Amino acid sequence: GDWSALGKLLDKVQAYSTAGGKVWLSVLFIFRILLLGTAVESAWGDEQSAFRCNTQQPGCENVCYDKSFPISHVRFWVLQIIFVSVPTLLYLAHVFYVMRKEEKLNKKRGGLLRTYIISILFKSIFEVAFLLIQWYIYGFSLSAVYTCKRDPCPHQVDCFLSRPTEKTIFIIFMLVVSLVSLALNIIELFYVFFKG
Amino acid sequence: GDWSALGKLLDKVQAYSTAGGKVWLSVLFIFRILLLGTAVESAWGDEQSAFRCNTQQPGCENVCYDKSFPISHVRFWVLQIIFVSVPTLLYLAHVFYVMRKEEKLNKKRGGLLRTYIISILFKSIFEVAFLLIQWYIYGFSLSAVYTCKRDPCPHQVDCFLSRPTEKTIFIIFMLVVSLVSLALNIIELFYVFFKG
Amino acid sequence: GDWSALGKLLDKVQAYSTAGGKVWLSVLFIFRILLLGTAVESAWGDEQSAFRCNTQQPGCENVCYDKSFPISHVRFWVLQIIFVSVPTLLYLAHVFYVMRKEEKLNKKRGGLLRTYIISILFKSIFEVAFLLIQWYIYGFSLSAVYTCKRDPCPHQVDCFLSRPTEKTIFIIFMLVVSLVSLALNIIELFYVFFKG
Amino acid sequence: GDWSALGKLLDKVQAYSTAGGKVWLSVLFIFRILLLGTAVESAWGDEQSAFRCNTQQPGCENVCYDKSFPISHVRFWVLQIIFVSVPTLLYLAHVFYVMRKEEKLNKKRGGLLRTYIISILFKSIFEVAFLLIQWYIYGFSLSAVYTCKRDPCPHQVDCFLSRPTEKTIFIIFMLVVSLVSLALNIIELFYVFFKG
Amino acid sequence: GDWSALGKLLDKVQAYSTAGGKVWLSVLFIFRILLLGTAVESAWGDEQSAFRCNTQQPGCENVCYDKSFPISHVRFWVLQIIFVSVPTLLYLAHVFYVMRKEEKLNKKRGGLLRTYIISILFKSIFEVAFLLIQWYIYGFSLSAVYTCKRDPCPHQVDCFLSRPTEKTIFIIFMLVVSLVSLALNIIELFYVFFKG
Amino acid sequence: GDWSALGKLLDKVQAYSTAGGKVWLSVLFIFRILLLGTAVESAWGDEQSAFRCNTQQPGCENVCYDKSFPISHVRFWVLQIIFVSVPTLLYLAHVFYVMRKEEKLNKKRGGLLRTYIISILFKSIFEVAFLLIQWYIYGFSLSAVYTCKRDPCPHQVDCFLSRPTEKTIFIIFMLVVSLVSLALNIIELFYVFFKG
Repeated sequence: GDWSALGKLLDKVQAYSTAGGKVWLSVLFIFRILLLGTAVESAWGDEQSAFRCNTQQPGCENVCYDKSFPISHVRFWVLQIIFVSVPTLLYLAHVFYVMRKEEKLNKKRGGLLRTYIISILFKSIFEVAFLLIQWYIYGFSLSAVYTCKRDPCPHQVDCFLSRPTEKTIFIIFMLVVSLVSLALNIIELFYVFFKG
Repeated sequence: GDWSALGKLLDKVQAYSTAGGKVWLSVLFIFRILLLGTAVESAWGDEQSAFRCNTQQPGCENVCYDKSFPISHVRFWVLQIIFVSVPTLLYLAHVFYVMRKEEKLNKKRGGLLRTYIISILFKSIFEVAFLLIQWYIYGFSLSAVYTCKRDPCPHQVDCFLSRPTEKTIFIIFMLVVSLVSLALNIIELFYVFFKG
Repeated sequence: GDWSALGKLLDKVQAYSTAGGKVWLSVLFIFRILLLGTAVESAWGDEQSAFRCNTQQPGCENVCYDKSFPISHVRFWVLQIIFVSVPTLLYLAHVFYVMRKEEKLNKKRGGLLRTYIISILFKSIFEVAFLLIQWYIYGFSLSAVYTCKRDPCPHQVDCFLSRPTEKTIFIIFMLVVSLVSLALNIIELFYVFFKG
Repeated sequence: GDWSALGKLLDKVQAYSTAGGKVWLSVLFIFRILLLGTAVESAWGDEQSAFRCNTQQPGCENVCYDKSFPISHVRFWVLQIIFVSVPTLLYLAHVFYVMRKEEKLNKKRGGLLRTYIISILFKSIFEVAFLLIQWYIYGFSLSAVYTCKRDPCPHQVDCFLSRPTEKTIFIIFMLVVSLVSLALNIIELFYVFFKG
Repeated sequence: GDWSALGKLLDKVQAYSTAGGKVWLSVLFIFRILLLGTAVESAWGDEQSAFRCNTQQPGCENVCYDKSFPISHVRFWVLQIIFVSVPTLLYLAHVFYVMRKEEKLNKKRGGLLRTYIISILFKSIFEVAFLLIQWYIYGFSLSAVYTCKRDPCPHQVDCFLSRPTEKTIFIIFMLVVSLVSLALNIIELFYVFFKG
Repeated sequence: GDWSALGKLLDKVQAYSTAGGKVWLSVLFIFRILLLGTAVESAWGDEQSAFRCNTQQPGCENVCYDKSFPISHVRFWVLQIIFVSVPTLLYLAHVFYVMRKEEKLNKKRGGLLRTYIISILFKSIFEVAFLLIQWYIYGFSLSAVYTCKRDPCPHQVDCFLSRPTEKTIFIIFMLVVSLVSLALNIIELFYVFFKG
């Protein structure tokens, strides 16, 4: 019978947001987490043990793999999804302490407002900033044959990837769900801008 | 003593459905999840480490495996079962907020109806759409010997799969349970169409 | 203090059964689950990585293993134990909804009877049907040397299994516990037949 | 506040036992489970991948390993500890149903006695029966070099085990704790025999 | 309804701290734990199985790897994060016992103050001490080629690392979050110094 | 609201102990468990797969490894930490039964005293006994090159260990925390000796 303490808190945090934004944001988060957590991380299991190159020089594989993948995609998306959800839990833990400060007082405009919109700006700024770095570094497709020109390897070598087609589909999926989570925060911003 | 809050919610969501549909839908979901979760994912463990080909050209195995399996079946069925259950949890989280909006009012026809049938349509549309893509891409059987004609391999090579017979039975099982989940949603649609 | 809602449900489901059947069925289920879950699945770990054959033809091992094991025993027993316990949870979820339908009425013979005996028939029919297929396909012992006559292998090859003696004991154990679970359902059927 | 239902049940089951037997039996069970569950099962990890033999005949290792270990010790002790604790949970689930049968009556000598002593006999009979089979099959020590005389191997081969010294200490530990659990049940039997 | 016992304890422990320090310390802890727990420990999986050296002398790899990595970074950061959070849980368990000692009394300045500031000093001293050792031992970057001059290897050998670029980014991240956790404890110290 | 039953039990068990011993014993236990459970057991993962020796005789590695490590350190410390915490949980389960025996009486000096000090003696005796065996068997450092003189190997062989430097630091850490847990039990003994 002690679960009525949460119905205050979840209603107080969403006090300025529309009804069509609360459910759509919540479902895409669980969707993102499950798709990241059961399907795609097994695809990136043998990312180094299956990477083979066409040479005899010892150590050529270690450097020609490292030039191709300065970071993996599954560790990139975790770094993305943590930075995206930091400001929401910040706002959540802040509102709890503010409610605790006023709860102590009554028995024994613009205060929380600006903090909300600033967090909604920062969530979208981080999202578009992570999209730009992925556009700059990797691209949005993966070829099957890579050409490597590092040391200690000789002149030019060919290396063959591991599942170049299965990774492309999840690349496009994580592009699309990130674009939708950006586009919906834009609408949530314009809904609270146009009230007054 | 705080479990009576769920007896409202589970009764309010199924308010238009028949009694013979609630138990049959619920059992097949748990059946699907357990069969996906303990039996078949261990069969697809060594899907690449056991794939062998009859050649000496380095990198021929990596491309001749990738042409055969543009996506695996166990990652395909997870993508299927998430898209199938997205609209039900959407409807569930929507009804909670609508009940919260009216719960605040009384102490201090066609509204939810159309949203129900639209979700039941979308669940079946997604199911038949995923069946058609599986019919187009793979088939419904797996031979033991594959013939591969890609580059950098020479003219034509033979590759031998891993467990071609054990995968066929689970292919047919996931065909049958998907067909039954389609066929039962059809009856649930026709039951609510023919009232008026 | 909200656990008295389960004492109604567990008493209502077993209303026609004897006292000596409820405890014996419940203990063998937990016994089956634990013996399947901690002991025997580690024996079947290296079922393919330890399978070796006496040839040089590439791909001969992949087909000569697949002919010997069209399905594994641990995936067979999971498919058995799910099909065995489907009708009991079906009856359980049905009785909950029937109790919910009559619980709403009083404040604001043969109904459940036939459904019980039909489920008890189906549980035994599935059990004897799975025993017959195992008797037809595999046998009840495993030799140490298999002789294989498939393609692309030449005339006849010898393959050596992995732990032929440790699997036989668990084969006999899963035979015995299945026979006891069959034989006890027979007595539960004859106890309710001979009342009237 | 619903935890007072267990204080009836744990007091009713131990109604004939001494105070110095309840704590000593309970501690050795947890000790057995933890020592089986975190320490010794990692020692038996590479029991087949580290087993090497001094021959070139293919398949000689598979049969010469199987003759040496018709069952492993960690799967033997699980089969032991399940059979040991079956009668206690049988008695426990029986007493619950008997209490439920009499709980329904009062508001709206020798009965449980014999069942107790019979279970205490069976627990010790199973314990000494499992000790005798281990004494007959394996011994109580493991040498480092095994000599194997099976087919298809030639005349006599030498095989070298994996950790022959680390397994001996846990063999002696599981001997000692089993002997103590036998010896204490003997005292619990003689304590209830000599009352009258 | 028994969760009001924690609202006393979490308010009593933070009685001298500012409001802008409680949320920022709490978020960085969860951030540190998750980034340590799901992303970076998979990068350090194949730290020895992928380490290759350009020699034929047996055992040269074992010593030339060990000279390069006297401890790994992921085991270093766990040793850091335990020593950092020891004094906070010490203070927490101390305040519970002091509250229990005074709770027994009333029905049937500088006491806790000094213990707080001493713990806040020790947390920062440990943090800067761990930063100095990492600055002394390793550096803050990792080259791709190491030169090794130990025994039993001959004159000088070259060894090639595993992912020299992916580790550098997490090195810089764990530098930055540690520097921020140091810099914020400095402000928390100066806030309580300048009151009086 | 049923958590007040534990505040009796945790206060009754520590009735003779000082306030500065309860928190320090409790923190070192959690410290020991976590350091054993997440950091050091991954270091001892490849303890046999990375052990290499400089010979061609088959089976020489299996015996020359076994002579060097008659037991591993991580299995030694688990055997230590179970034997250390057996008497405390024995005393804990004993006090519960004694409280249950007197709880039944009142509504419908030296008793527990000696049992406390005897357990505190046994905890320290076991601790110093395990330190002496580790001092006798292994030492407190690990060299990088081992010299082995067993059969079936020839005259003398060299074997190279796996991480000789990373294990030494955790050896010294588990020495230090064990010495502190000994030294603090000595003070707890002298505190209760000198009362009277």
